[PDB]
Amino acid sequence: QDTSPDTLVVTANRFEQPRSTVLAPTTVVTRQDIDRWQSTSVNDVLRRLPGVDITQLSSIFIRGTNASHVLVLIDGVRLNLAGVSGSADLSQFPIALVQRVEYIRGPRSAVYGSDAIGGVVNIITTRDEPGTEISAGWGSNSYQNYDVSTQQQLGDKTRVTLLGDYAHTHDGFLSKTLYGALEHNFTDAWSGFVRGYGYDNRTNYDTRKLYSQSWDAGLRYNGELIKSQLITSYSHSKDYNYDPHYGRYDSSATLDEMKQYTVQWANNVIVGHGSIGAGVDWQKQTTTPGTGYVEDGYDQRNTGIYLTGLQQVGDFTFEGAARSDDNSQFGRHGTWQTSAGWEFIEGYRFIASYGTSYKAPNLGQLYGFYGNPNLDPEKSKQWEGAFEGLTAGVNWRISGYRNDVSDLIDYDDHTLKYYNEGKARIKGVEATANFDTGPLTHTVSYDYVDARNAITDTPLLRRAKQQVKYQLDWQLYDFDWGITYQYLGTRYDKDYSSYPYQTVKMGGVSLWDLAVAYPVTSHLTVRGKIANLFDKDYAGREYTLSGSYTF
Repeated sequence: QDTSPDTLVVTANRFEQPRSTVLAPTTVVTRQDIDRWQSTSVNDVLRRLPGVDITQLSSIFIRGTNASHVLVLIDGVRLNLAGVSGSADLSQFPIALVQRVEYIRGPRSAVYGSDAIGGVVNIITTRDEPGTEISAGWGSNSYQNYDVSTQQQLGDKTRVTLLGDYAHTHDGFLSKTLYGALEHNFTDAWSGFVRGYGYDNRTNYDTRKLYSQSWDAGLRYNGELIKSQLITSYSHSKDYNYDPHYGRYDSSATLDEMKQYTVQWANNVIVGHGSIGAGVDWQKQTTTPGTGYVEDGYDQRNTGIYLTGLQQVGDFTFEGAARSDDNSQFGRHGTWQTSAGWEFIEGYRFIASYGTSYKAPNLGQLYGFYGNPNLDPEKSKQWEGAFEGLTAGVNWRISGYRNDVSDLIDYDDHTLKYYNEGKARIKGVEATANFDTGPLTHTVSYDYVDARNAITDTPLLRRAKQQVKYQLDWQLYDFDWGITYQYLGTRYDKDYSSYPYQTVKMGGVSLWDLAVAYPVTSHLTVRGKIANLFDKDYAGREYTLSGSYTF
């Protein structure tokens, strides 16, 4: 992954800044990473990153809360995950479109609003890579993938990107995506873009057909000091779930049509040794069940306004954000965060962070099959302290955090319902490092996640307490190898066979993957992967084989 302190991210305050000036822990994944890892799903990308505990249908915890506490953006715009299945729908999003992922841990409601409690994951779909690639893959369980994309300059000012992708995984999960983007520089300072994409996913679990489209248009001003962006988005999905013996109209079939509209205006200016920024946005999500008549459905709206600042004063860096949100269902809620870094000697820094964040129950949690119209907003207070250094070629960081959540919402697989866990306290350690030894590059992370009910002190269920992630990359005789190791430690779950239901500890699981790639020609790269090398049943050993031809 991209581990340079100099790499630019946009996800911390919406505008470009070096990762080294973001005081919260950041991970950047590039399309190169994705391509080398040969990931076939967004989960395969996420599973690799600090704090993320994914077991595959998938149970995901990030820093001790379920994935709904991490806000997912596509190109800076909230991905509608307010459907019946909540954040589980992240797995419907096509890997073909992830060109980069910026992942910043820790609260960021003070910039983005509801849901950014554990972190923010921004799946960026655009990349500067002109030309044409044809890709395809085959693998275990009749896996088939075919992909064409091209990115062409249509004059000095205009760039069009087009992509189509067919993916079929066992009839299992079929997923067809199209994507087009227009990027235009009216002048050197003014730019605009229009991007549209969609996918039709068919899943046999009990048949699901999801048709989704998302359109975004934006204007950007990039001045010497002042930067502004105005973005409007619209996303629409129709989601059919039915028994194929009876079809989509059967009385027990469901159709949920969802829409999300966003208008967002963000500004930033370079001032002193840093920047300040502010922005306002309005967002609305709607859902309508079987009928198509919006009177039959529900909607939630939100208007927020936020302030951000970054300043370097001598060896100190101060960073803050504050936001106030007006939610049509939950009213007004403010959040704020601040961090201070002290580079006490060059290359080494201590960082202390504090922030509040919240999550307002969304349409699915309130009115969907699994929900409850009486859910309260979840509110979080987080403290984190970090030590990072560069030592003898080793880029490292370790932090401790604590997250006190009021009215944390967990989901109970047994009752099939969200429920309010009450007050939860998560205490955690994150360590990361990367370093090279000769031809080997090592990317390592460790997490300890101690999530408890703060009142009774009882561990929260289904969370791995430890996560070890190790990636090993090297190139030898033009073969590029990547070994991935993951350990997800011991978890607690309920044994429902006998009443009273006992809490039982589940074992940790180790999984290994081996990937290799060879540039057959300067245009043709051939890739293979063995996932779950040791065939661990705990979803066993799977192979994949693919090629790309760049024009």
